[PDB]
Amino acid sequence: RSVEDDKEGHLVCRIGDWLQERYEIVGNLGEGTFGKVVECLDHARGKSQVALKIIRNVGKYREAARLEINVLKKIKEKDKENKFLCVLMSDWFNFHGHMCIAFELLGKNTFEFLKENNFQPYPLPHVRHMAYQLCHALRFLHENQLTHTDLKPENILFVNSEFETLYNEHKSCEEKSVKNTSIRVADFGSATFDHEHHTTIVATRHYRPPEVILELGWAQPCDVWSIGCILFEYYRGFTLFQTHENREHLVMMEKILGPIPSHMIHRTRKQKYFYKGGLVWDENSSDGRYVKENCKPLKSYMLQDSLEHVQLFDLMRRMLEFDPAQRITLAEALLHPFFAGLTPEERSFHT
Ligand SMILES: O=C1N=C(Nc2ccccc2)N=C1Cc1ccc2c(c1)OCO2
Repeated sequence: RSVEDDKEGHLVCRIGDWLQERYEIVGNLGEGTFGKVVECLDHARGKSQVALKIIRNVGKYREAARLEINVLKKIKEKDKENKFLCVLMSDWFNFHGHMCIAFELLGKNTFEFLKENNFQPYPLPHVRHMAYQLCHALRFLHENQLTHTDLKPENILFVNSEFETLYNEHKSCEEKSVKNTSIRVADFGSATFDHEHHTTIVATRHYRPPEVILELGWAQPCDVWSIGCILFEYYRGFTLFQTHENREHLVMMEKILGPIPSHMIHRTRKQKYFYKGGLVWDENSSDGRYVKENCKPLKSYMLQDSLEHVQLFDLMRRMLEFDPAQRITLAEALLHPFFAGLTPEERSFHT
């Protein structure tokens, strides 16, 4: 009957509340800028578990959620079998101006698992299987003229995030290892079809490619850049580009990956970042000092020198190509030698 929302537009709601007259809230799953996610029991479909994304009562976010519902439904029509690992939408509705999307309940997202593991990195076999799945899911989207644009660890969910705790003797610390590394891709609120208007700036800043910063236009290679940043973060446990400002971000890119190719510099209208073909920046700023203290060349972040590690870094570097026309495609990444080390079960998604 009566319903309340806060000045930020979120729905005020506690455990035990019902929505429509079928979803009963039984836990909190997290909250973004979009709204909240809550675990609900579906009293219309067997008292079964759904995750319920409750969107803020704000124009911008309602709109993004209508867009997301159109993507999700188009995806489930293109993939009736669920073979391409996108979260499965079971229902949607409008609850007093809050768009609500019901999803099949999954475990922790890959960021939260990492955070609860004190940011100890995923083991390489896990990184490999997660990479394979992301590549598979996104390659599917890509070939259906879709680009996600907001890939990041929080938008990647474990199907089941149950773990075992081992004791690591090198690190003199306990360590959690997820029992099943099957994942799903979430959050299509920013997903853009080839034929739709492309906003100048997309992606969360840390996962944002240089073509976006340099306003060179973007398309599917944007997601491949994001994936490379994500694999790094899974493998080291910290963010590759821990940045909050464009100039600083470009400096990190150069320091981690080498010079921005001169042809992208010629093409950009953001010439304020350059002078005589070189990036311009204040080395004495807190931003400058931070990047000089902390950003080193990609290869130096490698933890082990064995082949499987060498190959991950070859893959990552091909995903972090500056030029989006030369950046590896996901179709091509799926053929990369790094993936030879998957088990047959992993390769066939029987996990
Ligand atoms: O589309 C989304 N965007 C999400 N963002 C998010 C959700 C919780 C914390 C931080 C970010 N979550 C979903 C969907 C989702 C779908 C199934 C789930 C779930 C979340 O939590 C566990 O089950």
